Amino acid sequence: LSPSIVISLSTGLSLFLGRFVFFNFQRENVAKQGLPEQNGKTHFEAGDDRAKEYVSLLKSNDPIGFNIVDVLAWGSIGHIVAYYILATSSNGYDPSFFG
Amino acid sequence: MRDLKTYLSVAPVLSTLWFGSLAGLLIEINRLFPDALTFPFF
Amino acid sequence: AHWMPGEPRPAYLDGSAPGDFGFDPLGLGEVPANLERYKESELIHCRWAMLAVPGILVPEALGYGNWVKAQEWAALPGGQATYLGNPVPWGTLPTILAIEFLAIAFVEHQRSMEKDPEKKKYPGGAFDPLGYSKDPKKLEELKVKEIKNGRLALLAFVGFCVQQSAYPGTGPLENLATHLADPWHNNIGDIVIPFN
Amino acid sequence: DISGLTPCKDSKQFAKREKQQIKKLESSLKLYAPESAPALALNAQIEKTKRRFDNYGKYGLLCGSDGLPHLIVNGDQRHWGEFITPGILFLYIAGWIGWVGRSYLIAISGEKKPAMKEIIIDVPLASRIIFRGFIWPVAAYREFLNGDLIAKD
Amino acid sequence: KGEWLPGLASPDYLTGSLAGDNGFDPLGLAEDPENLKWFVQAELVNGRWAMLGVAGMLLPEVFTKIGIINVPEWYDAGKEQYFASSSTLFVIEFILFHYVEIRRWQDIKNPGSVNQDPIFKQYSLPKGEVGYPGGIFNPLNFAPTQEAKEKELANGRLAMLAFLGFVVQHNVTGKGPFENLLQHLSDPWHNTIVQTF
Ligand code: CLA
Ligand SMILES: CC(/C=C/C=C(C)/C=C/[C@@]12O[C@]1(C)C[C@@H](O)CC2(C)C)=C\C=C\C=C(C)\C=C\C=C(C)\C=C\[C@@]12O[C@]1(C)C[C@@H](O)CC2(C)C
Ligand SMILES: CC1=C(/C=C/C(C)=C/C=C/C(C)=C/C=C/C=C(C)/C=C/C=C(C)/C=C/C2=C(C)CCCC2(C)C)C(C)(C)CCC1
Ligand SMILES: CCCCCCCCCCCCO[C@H]1O[C@H](CO)[C@@H](O[C@H]2O[C@H](CO)[C@@H](O)[C@H](O)[C@H]2O)[C@H](O)[C@H]1O
Repeated sequence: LSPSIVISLSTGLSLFLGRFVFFNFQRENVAKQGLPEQNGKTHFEAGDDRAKEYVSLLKSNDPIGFNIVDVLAWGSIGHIVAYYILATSSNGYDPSFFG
Repeated sequence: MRDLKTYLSVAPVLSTLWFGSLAGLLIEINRLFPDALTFPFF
Repeated sequence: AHWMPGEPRPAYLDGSAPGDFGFDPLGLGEVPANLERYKESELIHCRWAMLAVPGILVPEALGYGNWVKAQEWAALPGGQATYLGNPVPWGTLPTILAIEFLAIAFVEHQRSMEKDPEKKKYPGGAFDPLGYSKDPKKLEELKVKEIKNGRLALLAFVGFCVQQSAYPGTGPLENLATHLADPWHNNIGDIVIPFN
Repeated sequence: DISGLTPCKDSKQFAKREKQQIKKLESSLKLYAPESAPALALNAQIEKTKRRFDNYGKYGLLCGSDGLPHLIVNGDQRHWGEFITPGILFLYIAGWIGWVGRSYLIAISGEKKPAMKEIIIDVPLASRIIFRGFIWPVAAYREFLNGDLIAKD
Repeated sequence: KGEWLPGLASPDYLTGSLAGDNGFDPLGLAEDPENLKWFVQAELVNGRWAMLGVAGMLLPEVFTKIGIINVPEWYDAGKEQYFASSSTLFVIEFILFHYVEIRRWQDIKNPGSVNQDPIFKQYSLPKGEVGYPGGIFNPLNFAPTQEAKEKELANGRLAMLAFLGFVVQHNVTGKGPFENLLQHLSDPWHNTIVQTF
């Protein structure tokens, strides 16, 4: 398997899990935690004028609600698992358990 | 003897009697079984 | 129905649930939501272990393995599974892990999204072919049978794992063969009481 | 031979320590008349030393490179006599004491001024209470099960 | 029921109702009634096991010496080779003692709890008092009268000290019990504890 094939397959199978399988769980956990609450109020509600949850980057169209940040997240996991595969395969290491 | 047994019941007199008896016990044991570092009797 | 006659039953263990013999010494199922989670996880552990017991004994009787020999091939780089002698062409370590993850994650995460606590354990329908659910007077008997055989299989899996721990390089049918050859002098006693 | 320690009956440094101490005592024994009382006390100390080293030889003590009996307190049966058989013999005796002095404190807890029995110990009551702690472990066990070991505030 | 030291009075917790109640509690152990009813059971079981032990480590010896049947002397009896291992016996003596001792535990916790078989649910046990089950534990059906219970506890208290005497007559003597008895009857004033030490 060439490394381009490995990277592409693992990334595709990561944001496939993110788009279809592990979407409702991730999003319901997100809604459960919701926001970082500083003394009941959020970080932006209490002030600080910089911790506003960006919506111009999260408004992207999808029937299920996939955004570019989930594309980065599932896909960072993708490239990470791909490079784990690639390095672990390219390293000719013998575990040699019991022998 | 009344009120002498109350004095000998007092904490220092009673402590010196108890620790003199106990120290003599330990001293005579160490005479009988000197230089002990193990309990081999099981 | 009591795991130990004479012990008082917990008030939350009435006997109505399948396999409810009142066994809660440590007091884990005192709150009901944890008890429903525990029932679901008990049935999941049970079903996996009792599917596993054939997958451990059968390939050791005829499949020419001993249920850990089926794993050593992945511990050595270069070499694939001997599914009944023939090697499998689906790769050896990484791609089987990919297929396992991508399949059982989907299955178990479509299992996770169920909200009805009875379908969380006893879904039925597509998982109930042959119509062995249309009569609760026997479905309760069958649920008790599932729980009982599953707890038996869980204990048998402890037997597998610990007979593997005591004897590192054997299998359970070899243990049973040793116990059928010389039953007295080749039992657990040489391990609970190690001679040295 | 645990922890890289030769036994003391086999350790050459242990015998060398014995011989060194014995020569150190004999060099002090020469200054006195062989029948005199200091000389006899030194000879008694010499036999005490010799049988001390012999007993540390025979009781399974392990000697290091320095040549001194080390104690293996881990739990090996061969060396239970170094720590555990004494240790239980401590926890018994110690638990005698605390089970006595506690019980006494419970027996003089219900007095009017119970502080004048702390400084003036009732020898009859204390002598009745002292041997209650002989078999103290079963009393402490049962009082733990009956809840009488821990006050309920 | 009687008194062990006439100068002393029987304590209030020993009302004489129990079997073997000579009022021996100088160290106040059975002062709580729960401890009393637990130590009744501990006495009964240690005494019954001590009776069986003494009868199984002395009667072998009085038959070995006279030559009726040769059998080991209870301390060289472990090292003998049997039809099982040295630990298989421990495995069986765990499997089918855990079951009988935990059922006795459930009995001495609540009396009427454990009297019927798990398998053959019809063959129950009569409602006897705690520590005295009866039924199949009484096949000849000798009655458990209070005099019989007192005889039980007396022979059991005697067998306990007999076992202790055996352990200490092998720990600091080296020989068997009955051999020590014959050594005492040979010259009683010269074959005692104050000659060994
Ligand atoms: C806390 C640390 C500590 C420890 C662990 C020890 C430990 C020991 N020291 Mg050291 N020592 C210490 C602090 C310590 N010492 C300090 C602080 C000093 C300076 C004051 C000394 C000064 C010192 C000297 C100068 C000597 C020791 C000796 C000893 C040994 C004691 C042998 C002995 O007589 O006991 C024997 C046992 C007893 C006395 C206990 C008997 C208790 C009675 C009889 C009741 C037991 C029976 C009971 C009824 C239960 C039976 C069971 C059942 C039938 C009822 C032992 C290895 C001596 C030795 O041999 O050197 C190694 C020795 O000569 N030590
Ligand atoms: C159970 C028992 C013995 C059981 C023995 C068995 C099974 C022996 C088996 C064997 O030999 C055979 C058959 C054959 C061998 O081949 C193998 C073995 C295995 C060796 C002894 C208990 C033995 C128990 C003993 C000795 C207990 C003594 C207790 C005393 C003296 C208590 C005194 C007090 O507690 C009171 C009564 C009241 C308090 O208030 C005051 C004080 C003073 C504290
Ligand atoms: C639009 C659309 C579509 C498509 C889409 C796509 C195709 C997407 C993709 C996406 C992607 C493709 C993504 C990716 C991402 C990635 C990432 C995010 C990355 C990250 C990375 C990282 C994080 C790294 C790290 C590292 C490094 C740096 C190296 C070293 C090692 C490591 C691994 C550590 C379709 C047609 C279906 C339909 C319509 C819609
Ligand atoms: C918080 C408390 C609970 C958690 C910690 C529990 C740890 C308890 C440790 C118990 C380990 C018992 O096992 C221990 O005994 C064995 C033999 O009996 C020893 O076995 C070893 O003995 C010799 C020591 O010199 C070695 O030369 C041998 O190679 C080896 O056989 C090991 O030292 C250890 O395996």
